[PDB]
Amino acid sequence: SVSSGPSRYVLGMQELFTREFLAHSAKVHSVAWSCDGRRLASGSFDKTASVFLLEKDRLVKENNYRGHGDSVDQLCWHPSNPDLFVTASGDKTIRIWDVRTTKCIATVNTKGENINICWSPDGQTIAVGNKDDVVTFIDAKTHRSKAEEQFKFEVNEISWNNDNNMFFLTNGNGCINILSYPELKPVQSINAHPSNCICIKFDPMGKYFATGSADALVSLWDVDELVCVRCFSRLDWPVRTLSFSHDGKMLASASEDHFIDIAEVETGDKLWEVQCESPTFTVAWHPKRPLLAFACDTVKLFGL
Amino acid sequence: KLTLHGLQQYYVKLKDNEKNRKLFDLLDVLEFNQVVIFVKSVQRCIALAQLLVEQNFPAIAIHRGMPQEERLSRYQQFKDFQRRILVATNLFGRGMDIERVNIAFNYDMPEDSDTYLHRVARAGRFGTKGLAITFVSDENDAKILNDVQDRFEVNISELPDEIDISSYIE
Amino acid sequence: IHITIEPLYRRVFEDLRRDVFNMFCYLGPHLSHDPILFAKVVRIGKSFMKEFTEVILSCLLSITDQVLLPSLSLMDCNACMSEELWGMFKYQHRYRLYGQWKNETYNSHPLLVKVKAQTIDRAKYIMKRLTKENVKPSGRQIGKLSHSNPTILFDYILSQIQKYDNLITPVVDSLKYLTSLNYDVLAYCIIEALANPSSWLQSLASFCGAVFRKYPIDLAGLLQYVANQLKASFDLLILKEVVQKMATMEQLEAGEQLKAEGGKKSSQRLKDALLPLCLLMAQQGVIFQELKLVGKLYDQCHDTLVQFGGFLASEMVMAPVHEAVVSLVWDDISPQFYATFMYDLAVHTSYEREVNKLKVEKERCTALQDKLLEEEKKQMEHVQRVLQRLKLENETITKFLQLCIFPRCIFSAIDAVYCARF
Repeated sequence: SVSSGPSRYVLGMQELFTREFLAHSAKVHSVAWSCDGRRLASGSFDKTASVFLLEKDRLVKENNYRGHGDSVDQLCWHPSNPDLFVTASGDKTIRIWDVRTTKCIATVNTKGENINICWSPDGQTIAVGNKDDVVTFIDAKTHRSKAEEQFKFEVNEISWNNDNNMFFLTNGNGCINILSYPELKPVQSINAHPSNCICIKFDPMGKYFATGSADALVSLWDVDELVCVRCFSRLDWPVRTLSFSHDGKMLASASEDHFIDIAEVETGDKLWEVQCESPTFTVAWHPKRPLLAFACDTVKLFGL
Repeated sequence: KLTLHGLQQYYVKLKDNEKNRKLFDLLDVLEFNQVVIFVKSVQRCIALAQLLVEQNFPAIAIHRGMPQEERLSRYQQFKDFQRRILVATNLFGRGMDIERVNIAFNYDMPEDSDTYLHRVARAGRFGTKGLAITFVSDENDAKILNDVQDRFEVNISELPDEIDISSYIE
Repeated sequence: IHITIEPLYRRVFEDLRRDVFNMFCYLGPHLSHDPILFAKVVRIGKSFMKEFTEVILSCLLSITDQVLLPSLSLMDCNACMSEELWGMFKYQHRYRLYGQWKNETYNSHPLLVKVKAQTIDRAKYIMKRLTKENVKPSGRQIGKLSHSNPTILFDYILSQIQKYDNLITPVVDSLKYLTSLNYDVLAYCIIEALANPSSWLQSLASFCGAVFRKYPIDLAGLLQYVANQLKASFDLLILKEVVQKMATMEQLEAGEQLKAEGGKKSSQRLKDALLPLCLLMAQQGVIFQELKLVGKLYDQCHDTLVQFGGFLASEMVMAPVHEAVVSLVWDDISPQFYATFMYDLAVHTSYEREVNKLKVEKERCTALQDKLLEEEKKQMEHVQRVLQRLKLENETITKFLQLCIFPRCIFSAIDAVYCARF
């Protein structure tokens, strides 16, 4: 049912289908895409940030921000507030930026531990993880550090449940840890994968939640019951990125084998596969959803 | 002197270009550890190595247009179980002193009974059983096959569709 | 079933339990569409066993017999749900549930035979791909096959190891990514492969030694198996290889029984008169009832293997060594010893040679000096004890001395030589 219509829309949008080849001078680390219309931004190794607008489907350039001292490690658009973003870099500082006035709102010296950054879904606080297990909670409006936690084993990716009550993280044993955010206490730990989990991501629907391990298995779980619904045995290498469609029905995963796989949530089968020259490292969607942005080992749009 | 005692030898009469699909059908049925496949030239060797690697078979090619130290280095890597399949035009004699090789395909016809003896007969220490299959394409392959049957006094019949596992595997 | 078992899952009933057991008996293996109630049955069983009535447990064995088959049918999402099955399982009844996978869980459904044929096909495919260059992309593939169908794949790879001559190290590098619950399945498949009625057995024993020294499998079932075959040969050699896996001047760098016999009814008199000398005299049935344990078992295993080799070259010693297995929570001590784990550690001209070799780093030299000083003090104490024993103390006596000396010589290591000299 949804598979045939998805394949038809895939063929139609692929016939409608850009490629910003080497927009930055160096290795692009991440891309993020929010702001329910079309506003993109990307960060790279060459301490640059780039902000794009998407009109009628050819990419144009809005902004190119400097001021960093090291490579951009993680980029993320704000979900709830009007259009703002926060950049993470290895120059011991985090930078909250303004889109409208094209300036840095706050350059906060945290530590050189700045690796991966995210928001609680209220948009009030920013969580930042590291290599040394110290996760720092900094208020986005107060611009002041609020909390410092330590998992003491391993951390790769942290995330926030949609109720702004549960806080999820991973480790090197394939476990997932679940904490209560107003309690700041470790609530539950699930020993699930044998190898470590790299990337996790929620859905806009709040129904499911996928964890991608290094055993080439994307395990899709339920949010409320916290039970393991299904998995996706389509890849042959550890999964680099995970991303969800805004209808909650499809998902995209990429790994070392150059194969961007778009599978269905409700069915559990692959709907589309596309390949390119280099391993795709990040995949992003947008709420209107005919399109798929992705950046690889260069920002490319794909009509799906 | 090399002997053929304890070996099973068979032949298949088929076309030349259909030997790849038939060989793949044999690779889908016959359980093997390491397989040496004998070809006649360099370009056929490189093309067969390309066909095996692109079909995800781990194979290494040694042809006669190579330096001696590179042949010895690839033979030493083949000793250490780095790739299963060896596409070899020729060897340095001494039988087959690696016990891991069990099934040997003559994709192309050898020169005489002596080259067939150097391709098929083994000089191992503990592994004395093995399987050898020679591809027959024309009448000349059958003539050299009957020549080998006259020289070495062995029975070489048609390759069946069911092969016992304990007859040639120790 | 979701409606009926709301409050028990909201916590984490014998008529209710029997009705739910009848519903799962009438369902069968078709829980492939619903992992949620599968996880709920797992959590209910885990809470019941944490609170832990043999009838409820036998019906739980029956529902595990009925619920392993959905995990067999799921060719997706078994890397994680096997850990819920292990949380259920955390003894010999687990091995009986694994023995249900022989012919009972199979050949009763067409789809399971289809899954069996597909996993034999993919197993043969990936066994035709394993090299030593295949440094774990293939471990991912064999793990993906082993999450869903562990028993068929383990039987197939053990047939490959038995028939194809030491393919062992790519197999263990592939099984690096194997789950927690599949380890006991692999152990039971080892036990079932040992039931086959000699180089293949040596290769299988070396494979068992490598896998057991690599992983926490808690191999008490192998200990029960080797004890049962001692009560009924080469299994003793396999157990000696497993114990070596888990843990002339060089031999001379490393007795009390003869001195006690110098100072039957004489055994009772020595028991009335008077540490490791008890096991040393035990090396010499019910009449005999009147980390050195690993070495004590290893010496008896070496004597039994020497007797087996002398028998094979051309059975009284098998009765004593089984008693050494009978005198042996030993599996919990063996796993702690494997988790904890050379010639200089044992340790006098040999002590001076060891200190000179450690001299030609200061912490090890100080430790060796402390060990040598303690050895000199204990040697002075043993010389004082020997002087006290000397202060304490025809042809038939010489014949009795020869009979006591010959049995200690042929029944032990070269340490009988030093005792004979003394």
